[PDB]
Amino acid sequence: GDQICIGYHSNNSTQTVNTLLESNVPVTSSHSILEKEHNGLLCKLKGKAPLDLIDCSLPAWLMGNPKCDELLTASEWAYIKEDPEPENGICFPGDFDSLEDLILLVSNTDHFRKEKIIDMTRFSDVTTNNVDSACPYDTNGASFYRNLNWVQQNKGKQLIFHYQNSENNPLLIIWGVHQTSNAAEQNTYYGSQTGSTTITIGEETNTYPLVISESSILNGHSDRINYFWGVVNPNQNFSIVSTGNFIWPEYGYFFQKTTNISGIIKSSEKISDCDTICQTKIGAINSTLPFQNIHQNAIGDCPKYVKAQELVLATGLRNNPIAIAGFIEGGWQGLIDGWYGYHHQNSEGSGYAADKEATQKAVDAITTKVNNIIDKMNTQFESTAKEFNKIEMRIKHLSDRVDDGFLDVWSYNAELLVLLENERTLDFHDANVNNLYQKVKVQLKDNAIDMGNGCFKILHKCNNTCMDDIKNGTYNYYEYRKESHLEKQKIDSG
Amino acid sequence: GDQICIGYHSNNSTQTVNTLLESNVPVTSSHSILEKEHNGLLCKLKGKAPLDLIDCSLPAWLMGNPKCDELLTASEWAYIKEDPEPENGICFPGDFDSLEDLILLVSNTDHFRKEKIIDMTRFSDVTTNNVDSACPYDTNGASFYRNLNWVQQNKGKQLIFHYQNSENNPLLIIWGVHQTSNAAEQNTYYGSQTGSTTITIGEETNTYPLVISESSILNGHSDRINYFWGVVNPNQNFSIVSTGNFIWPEYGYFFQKTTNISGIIKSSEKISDCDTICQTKIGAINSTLPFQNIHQNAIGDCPKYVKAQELVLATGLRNNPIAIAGFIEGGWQGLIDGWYGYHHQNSEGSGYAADKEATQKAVDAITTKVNNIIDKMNTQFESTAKEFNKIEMRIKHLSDRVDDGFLDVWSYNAELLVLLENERTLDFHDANVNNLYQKVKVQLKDNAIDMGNGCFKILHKCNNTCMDDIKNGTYNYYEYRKESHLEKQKIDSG
Amino acid sequence: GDQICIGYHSNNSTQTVNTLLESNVPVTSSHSILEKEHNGLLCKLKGKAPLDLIDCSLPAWLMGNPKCDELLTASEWAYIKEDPEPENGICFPGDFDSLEDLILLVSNTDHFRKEKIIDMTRFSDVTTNNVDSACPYDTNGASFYRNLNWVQQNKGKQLIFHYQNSENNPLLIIWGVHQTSNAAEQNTYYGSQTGSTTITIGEETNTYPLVISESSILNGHSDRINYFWGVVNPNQNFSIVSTGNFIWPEYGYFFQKTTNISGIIKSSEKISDCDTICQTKIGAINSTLPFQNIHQNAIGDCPKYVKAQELVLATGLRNNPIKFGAIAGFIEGGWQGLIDGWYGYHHQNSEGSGYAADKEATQKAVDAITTKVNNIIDKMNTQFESTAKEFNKIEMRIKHLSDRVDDGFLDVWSYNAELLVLLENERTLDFHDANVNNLYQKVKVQLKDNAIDMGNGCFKILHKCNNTCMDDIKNGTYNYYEYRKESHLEKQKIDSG
Ligand SMILES: *[C@@H]1O[C@H](CO[C@H]2O[C@@H](C)[C@@H](O)[C@@H](O)[C@@H]2O)[C@@H](O[C@@H]2O[C@H](CO)[C@@H](O[C@@H]3O[C@H](CO[C@H]4O[C@H](CO)[C@@H](O)[C@H](O)[C@@H]4O)[C@@H](O)[C@H](O[C@H]4O[C@H](CO)[C@@H](O)[C@H](O)[C@@H]4O)[C@@H]3O)[C@H](O)[C@H]2NC(C)=O)[C@H](O[C@@H]2O[C@@H](C)[C@@H](O)[C@@H](O)[C@@H]2O)[C@H]1NC(C)=O
Ligand SMILES: *[C@@H]1O[C@H](CO[C@H]2O[C@@H](C)[C@@H](O)[C@@H](O)[C@@H]2O)[C@@H](O[C@@H]2O[C@H](CO)[C@@H](O[C@@H]3O[C@H](CO[C@H]4O[C@H](CO)[C@@H](O)[C@H](O)[C@@H]4O)[C@@H](O)[C@H](O[C@H]4O[C@H](CO)[C@@H](O)[C@H](O)[C@@H]4O)[C@@H]3O)[C@H](O)[C@H]2NC(C)=O)[C@H](O[C@@H]2O[C@@H](C)[C@@H](O)[C@@H](O)[C@@H]2O)[C@H]1NC(C)=O
Ligand SMILES: *[C@@H]1O[C@H](CO)[C@@H](O[C@@H]2O[C@H](CO)[C@@H](O[C@@H]3O[C@H](CO)[C@@H](O)[C@H](O[C@H]4O[C@H](CO)[C@@H](O)[C@H](O)[C@@H]4O)[C@@H]3O)[C@H](O)[C@H]2NC(C)=O)[C@H](O)[C@H]1NC(C)=O
Ligand SMILES: *[C@@H]1O[C@H](CO[C@H]2O[C@@H](C)[C@@H](O)[C@@H](O)[C@@H]2O)[C@@H](O[C@@H]2O[C@H](CO)[C@@H](O)[C@H](O)[C@H]2NC(C)=O)[C@H](O[C@@H]2O[C@@H](C)[C@@H](O)[C@@H](O)[C@@H]2O)[C@H]1NC(C)=O
Ligand SMILES: *[C@@H]1O[C@H](CO)[C@@H](O[C@@H]2O[C@H](CO)[C@@H](O)[C@H](O)[C@H]2NC(C)=O)[C@H](O)[C@H]1NC(C)=O
Ligand SMILES: *[C@@H]1O[C@H](CO)[C@@H](O[C@@H]2O[C@H](CO)[C@@H](O)[C@H](O)[C@H]2NC(C)=O)[C@H](O)[C@H]1NC(C)=O
Ligand SMILES: *[C@@H]1O[C@H](CO)[C@@H](O[C@@H]2O[C@H](CO)[C@@H](O)[C@H](O)[C@H]2NC(C)=O)[C@H](O)[C@H]1NC(C)=O
Ligand SMILES: *[C@@H]1O[C@H](CO)[C@@H](O)[C@H](O)[C@H]1NC(C)=O
Ligand SMILES: *[C@@H]1O[C@H](CO)[C@@H](O)[C@H](O)[C@H]1NC(C)=O
Ligand SMILES: *[C@@H]1O[C@H](CO)[C@@H](O)[C@H](O)[C@H]1NC(C)=O
Ligand SMILES: *[C@@H]1O[C@H](CO)[C@@H](O)[C@H](O)[C@H]1NC(C)=O
Ligand SMILES: *[C@@H]1O[C@H](CO)[C@@H](O)[C@H](O)[C@H]1NC(C)=O
Ligand SMILES: *[C@H]1O[C@H](CO)[C@@H](O)[C@H](O)[C@H]1NC(C)=O
Ligand SMILES: *[C@H]1O[C@H](CO)[C@@H](O)[C@H](O)[C@H]1NC(C)=O
Ligand SMILES: *[C@H]1O[C@H](CO)[C@@H](O)[C@H](O)[C@H]1NC(C)=O
Repeated sequence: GDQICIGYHSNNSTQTVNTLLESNVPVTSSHSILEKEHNGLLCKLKGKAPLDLIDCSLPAWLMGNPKCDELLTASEWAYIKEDPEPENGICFPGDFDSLEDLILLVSNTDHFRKEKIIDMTRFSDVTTNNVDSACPYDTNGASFYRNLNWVQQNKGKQLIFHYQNSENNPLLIIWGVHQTSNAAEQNTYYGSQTGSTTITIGEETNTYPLVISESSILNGHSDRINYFWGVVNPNQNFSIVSTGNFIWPEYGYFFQKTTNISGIIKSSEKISDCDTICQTKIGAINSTLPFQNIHQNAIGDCPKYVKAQELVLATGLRNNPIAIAGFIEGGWQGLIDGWYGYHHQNSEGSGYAADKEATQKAVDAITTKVNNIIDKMNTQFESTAKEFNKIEMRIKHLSDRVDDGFLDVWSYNAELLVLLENERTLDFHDANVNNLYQKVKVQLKDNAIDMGNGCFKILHKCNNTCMDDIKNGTYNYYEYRKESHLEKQKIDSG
Repeated sequence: GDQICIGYHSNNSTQTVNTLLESNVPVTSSHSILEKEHNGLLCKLKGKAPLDLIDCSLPAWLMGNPKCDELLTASEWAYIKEDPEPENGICFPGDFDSLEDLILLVSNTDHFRKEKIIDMTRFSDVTTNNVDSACPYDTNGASFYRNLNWVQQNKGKQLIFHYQNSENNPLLIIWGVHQTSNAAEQNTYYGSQTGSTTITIGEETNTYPLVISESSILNGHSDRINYFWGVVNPNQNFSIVSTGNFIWPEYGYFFQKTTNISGIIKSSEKISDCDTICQTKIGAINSTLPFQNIHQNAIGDCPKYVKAQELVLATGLRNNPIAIAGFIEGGWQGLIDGWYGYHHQNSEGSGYAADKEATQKAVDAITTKVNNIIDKMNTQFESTAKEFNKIEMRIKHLSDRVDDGFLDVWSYNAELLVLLENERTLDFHDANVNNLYQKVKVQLKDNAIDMGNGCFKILHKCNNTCMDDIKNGTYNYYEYRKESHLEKQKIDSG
Repeated sequence: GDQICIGYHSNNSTQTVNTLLESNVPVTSSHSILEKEHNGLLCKLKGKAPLDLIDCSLPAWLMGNPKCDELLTASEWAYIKEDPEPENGICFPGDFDSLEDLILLVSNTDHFRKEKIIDMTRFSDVTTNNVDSACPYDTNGASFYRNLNWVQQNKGKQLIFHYQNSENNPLLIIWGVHQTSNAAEQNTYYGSQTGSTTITIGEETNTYPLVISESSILNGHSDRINYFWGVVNPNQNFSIVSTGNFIWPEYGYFFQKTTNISGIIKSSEKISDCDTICQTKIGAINSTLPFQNIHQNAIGDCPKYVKAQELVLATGLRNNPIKFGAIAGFIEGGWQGLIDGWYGYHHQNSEGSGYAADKEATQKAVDAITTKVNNIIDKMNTQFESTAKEFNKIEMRIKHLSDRVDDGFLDVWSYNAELLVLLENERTLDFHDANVNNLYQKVKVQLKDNAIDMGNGCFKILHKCNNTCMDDIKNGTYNYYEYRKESHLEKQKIDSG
């Protein structure tokens, strides 16, 4: 008896997937949508180099700690890379005001250029470019921040200065305010019990009255110099009126703001010669997969952070391999050139044949599904600027629970997406196999006995042309009716 | 030979949809769930008018800048509409404290009424209602904020005032503190080198010591008047003790808070004669669709912001139109009065007929699906109050990434929702058509030949009563068995 | 004529569910994924007891208001339970600085121990342990915070103190700064118009200059004592230099930080003898269900807050039962008579009739639905939930940011949970239909033309089919050829009759 069977592809794969309904289902192929790779690399971001602060803190670098390299040429950077514990920080003790807000402005810049803003020689009856042993060039020297000019010996005299930004870029300036320890120290340094400074930027007034007060000794100092900064926009002016206790913004930085705030990547590692679309402090996430379980904080074009161990989409078929029987009893290791197909038996021989059209149709559909799940993750620029000052822990906690909130959303949704889609993909394969089965069944009608195992017992001699017609949907029922009827009669007696 | 076919509706639609499996699939009908219309209108919000500040800033209007229209009668508003750069702002230079917090309180109010709080005539040996050329009615005048009474010539004398809020609404009061330029100016205005004010609201004490300091000249002023505000709750008291340098809250506003914070809409446009459930600064989003791609910031009962270009749900069938064949080969342009139905062929004639019951059932199901996807988007009141002071850029950044976070959540989920639901809607239609096919098939049994094209070749004369019985599920197989068997015999040999 | 039918379970259930396509569909069984119970209970959190402040505020308890119970032994707590309006708060009027940040540190602690930090007798020519009628032990008395030592009569003299934390846990210290009303009061208390204090913790300097200023009368006081706090880490030092107007941190608390910030639960209720994985101020949420509509704010291992009134997953079948007498199959509805499974058979032959469940198909579907329900629940594996969402009174804009963050997540979870249920219910019902149809097809392909498909889910068998024959069909071992002849002959009678 000639036979034609419907069946599907099996293989040697050990891969499994989970669905909403079933766990650890063996499948012929699958595809991960979760980026998990740790490489520990620090790279350029979208072809743009980071600023390597070496062993200096950002304030130390900005203010020009003598132990920190000077910015000689116009530069740019995608993010800032800083050591977790810089050797060279603020050398003369004092607070650096609003560092977090400053980071927002300079984390990603397109032009960045140091320029002399003030001719310090224009002031009379004072000393300039003063130095201190707390800020040495190297072992035992005495120097100071390059950009910040410590003026002394005011003797209560008022210095007046005005500046106009006639360039096309905003100007970043940083200055210092000297808090002396006692009246004696105040006299030694300035020769008067006065020393207040008002610095005005645009319409904004900043006034620093003389403060004399003892503090604990840090780096050989019971006194402090507190640091502040401001931005002078194109065509804006700034002015200074000082009677003492002031560290002048002799040098400043012209810079061009960017739209995408990155932040500071804190790492001991050095910058490698590599490029990534997404960067973290423990490595690059150089991947367009929609999810990652590598790190909560990152910068650039990044997958969503989730806590999943894996997210594997089924793509292939249930891997349940079995005259040969058909799809009802399992898959065919022997069907090697497609997903769904046929096996035939007649006088001329036997063999497997793939349904190329049905296979390709399903391939396009599953590929479209996976690509949709991946490509629809079109994200906002990811930032790592998530710091607040030390008296703002409540805000940092809000920042933390915001990220916890999104973490729980993406984790749950990604996890359920995978389980649901895997269930459907497997049903989709079954529906496709059943369709080939039905297409054969309705062609043969009562010219065949449905064996119930995915195969048909044909009630007439069916040569290779006949087999091809069934597989091609061009089988003529009437052409074989008579022969089929005669064979059926014999069956109806035996 | 009599025939009955199962088929479905095609039409002239050019609409396409995307599914998880396929792209740009032609369908007979579809429905957008994404609001995209730009109208540029500023409207009432749920029948409630906004406050139009004209060309004044909110502080200028509240304090009663002479160039700003006075609130003459009690009012209310759903939101505040302010020019992006108001012509009339703070006339006497100084800072307005905590504007952002104030906006939370007065952006959406149910009552707002000005009332005189202090009889300024009760104070002796001072001058009141002082004016200044920086706050003119117009060119060359000298006037002042209507609500704020500038007291001078204290000569260090202590003024004492107490007030009890015996109304049921909170009372908003705004005051000013004069920072003079130098001792001489302090003398000219107050006749004493003293001038401190303590203002107490409920259990809260605010002390404003005398500050004398030069600032840069703004509008002819090197001195400053800085503005502060407070809220005196129902049955709370406030009191003032002042020796000078004080601008008194002669007038204040009783106001009724609402639960739903809206905010300030910044636009040059005027308030039009329209009404919307959701408003943005570039136009109304007067729509109950679950998503919108119009603007990140909005107020009211609003769809979620997404970055999608379109979100179109399939509602109708694949629009793939094809003696006539049935559903296997495509849809019927000839089936005009339903989604699924039949075509029959007999001696009495031929024609199309819709399955009304199957069509209505599917219509109800799809209507339910679309309405669920829309109506389940039942949202919290949307606010545009997302401002922080200029020294809080880190918090504004937190606010920005929060919205970036939700934008990415809603965009990805809406996009995938549409793709998944479109796939299922198309399969739903296939399943319904297949059901009608099976229902005909199992009635006819071997009284007909399944032609494999969605049509049946009936082996007996099947009149309109017979055709109706098949479509109605009341066909009697046994009634036509004998006649059918005879035709089959001719077939099993012929 | 012998018959075999394929059908499914019905019962007396009145439960309904909603799907994307249909509303209020009666089903034989279902399962809620929404925790809705209000119990008003305050419990231990994961076996860890809360700190009950009784009728005291957290600052009053920390500083040792005499009317508040003293911490006598080392302790621990999962969260802090405070009355909404404590009777005993700050007795000497003044502001308590940065309470919100402090809460982040002490809301959940593993060791917490009061210890004397400063020997106050080391200071000469001053008075210590000063008291005030605003902080009494009882009626008409005068006392003071136990932990805070009010030093007076400095007479401008500088006191100096240095301390090193030589223990293994951080040290919380709390101090006070006296703002006097006027020069006369300043003189009465300190005998000098000076009184500034500098307190240094590690490298962090805090200076509190003398402020003399009148305020309104609160609890009989026009003056103020303002409170501040700091944390001295293991091996860190702190120091104090004061010339007056200072209330000293004589006692402090050693404590061990935890990773999971809980917060303050505000309630009038007392602590019950119960245990919960998630707690709110209106009751325990002792449930691993993925969603809850009980309260926006909670602590612990908690379901996500949603605004849904209900989220009921279908588990069982459409409960649409069919109206001796011929019985139809699945096409016309379910079987009240099928009691031992979800899907199964009904047969009729010469030996009798009866219902029988398909055990294998029932078990397979039960495992599948159980897996589905458990996935929807167990994948909700959440970050520790916190209720610390407070900011100072001059920070309403940040509180508003916090509020809209929560509104934002509320809208996400509500919409997604609601649609998850509608989608999954639609699919669960289709899943049952597909399983029933599979049994139908398996019988059909076995019988072939040895039977007439009646179209109601039943087959009229064209030969005598006894109990062995019926068992074979149900077991998939029916032999078509064994009955072909008899079936064909019976078909002949039909093709003429
Ligand atoms: C940024 O700062 C600059 C520099 O000015 C400051 O310089 C500091 C060093 C400090 O001393 C500070 O006090 C200075 O203001 C601002 O530009 C200045 O603006 C002022 C007006 O505010 C101009 O003053 C004018 O000076 C004219 C005389 O000198 C000019 O012309 C001379 C030839 O005769 C020439 O030799 C000289 O070098 C100058 O070029 C004088 O004629 C003017 O008198 C008229 O003033 C008004 C006219 O309407 C009227 O009231 C009066 O009766 C007279 O008719 C006037 O006093 C300065 O010239 C000008 N300095 C420079 C170098 O340009 C700048 O102000 C902004 O730009 C200017 C050009 C104006 O448009 C301003 O309105 C504008 O705000 C500051 N920029 C900002 C953003 O604040
Ligand atoms: C808001 O302020 C009002 C107004 O009073 C303030 O007025 C300012 C101008 C300023 O000077 C401020 O210091 C004032 O307190 C508060 O109401 C006042 O409350 C005080 C007590 O806090 C009452 O004082 C009493 O006065 C009684 C005499 O007045 C009554 O009789 C007269 C009839 O002609 C007339 O003078 C007046 O209209 C009253 O009808 C006097 O008998 C009392 O003596 C005994 O009282 C207590 C024992 O209870 C004891 O301390 C005292 O030694 C005596 O034994 C007492 O001195 C004021 O009468 C009262 N003023 C008015 C007009 O009501 C208000 O306080 C709040 O309301 C009152 C009614 C009380 O319940 C308070 O407990 C409560 O806090 C302030 N509101 C708030 C929330 O603070
Ligand atoms: C799925 O897995 C099975 C293996 O588990 C695999 O079938 C195996 O294929 C290999 C060859 O790829 C066969 O290996 C042979 O084993 C015989 C003994 O049984 C050896 O004698 C053979 O050795 C000769 O040939 C080798 C090269 O073919 C030479 O390297 C060697 O020197 C000898 O000349 C040979 O190794 C193995 O027998 C089969 N096993 C079975 C049961 O078929 C199957 O191919 C996998 N499926 C796919 C698609 O990969
Ligand atoms: C932290 O405090 C310790 C303890 O010493 C201190 O004790 C109190 C009671 C008071 O008398 C202080 O004046 C006294 O310093 C310091 O340890 C001391 O170090 C200094 C030298 O810097 C020395 O004078 C003491 O003898 C040391 N005492 C001992 C035996 O610990 C800390 O000093 C720092 O830490 C030490 C480990 C040591 O390496 C020292 O060099 C270092 O500076 C104090 N820390 C600071 C910076 O204040
Ligand atoms: C700043 O970051 C954004 C990330 O949103 C970048 O915008 C994306 O750019 C590419 C093409 O320019 C697209 O794939 C995305 O659709 C864009 N997203 C959006 C929201 O427009 C942007 O290019 C970045 N800017 C720079 C200079 O890197
Ligand atoms: C404040 O805004 C909220 C939006 O959340 C409005 O509440 C909705 O209003 C109607 C009935 O008032 C309901 O259909 C929605 O379900 C409500 N949502 C909630 C959470 O209650 C509310 O109407 C607004 N308040 C006013 C008076 O305008
Ligand atoms: C702090 O809270 C977290 C909440 O995530 C707890 O971490 C969970 O621990 C339990 C078992 O203790 C696991 O079932 C979860 O998988 C953990 N969640 C995650 C995402 O880590 C943690 O145990 C808590 N710590 C303490 C001391 O109770
Ligand atoms: C990141 O991806 C790009 C594009 O695939 C590739 O050229 C580059 O080598 C990748 N970098 C790393 C770290 O592999
Ligand atoms: C807003 O919608 C309502 C109800 O659909 C409608 O009546 C009204 O015309 C709309 N307003 C605008 C701005 O068109
Ligand atoms: C139509 O169908 C119903 C049920 O299938 C049947 O009861 C009714 O008699 C039919 N209508 C006619 C006119 O026969
Ligand atoms: C349901 O229906 C009737 C109502 O009383 C009852 O007699 C019958 O036993 C019930 N069925 C079951 C399963 O209990
Ligand atoms: C909380 O759940 C646990 C575990 O199921 C149980 O032992 C305990 O009784 C529950 N507590 C409450 C509040 O009922
Ligand atoms: C195979 O069968 C067909 C159908 O009858 C016949 O026409 C044809 O000759 C046969 N082909 C060959 C090559 O034997
Ligand atoms: C059509 O044919 C059927 C079957 O013979 C018969 O019962 C019925 O009367 C006929 N209908 C009409 C309209 O005559
Ligand atoms: C029932 O019928 C079968 C079918 O031939 C027969 O073999 C068997 O003996 C009968 N069963 C019994 C035990 O009566």
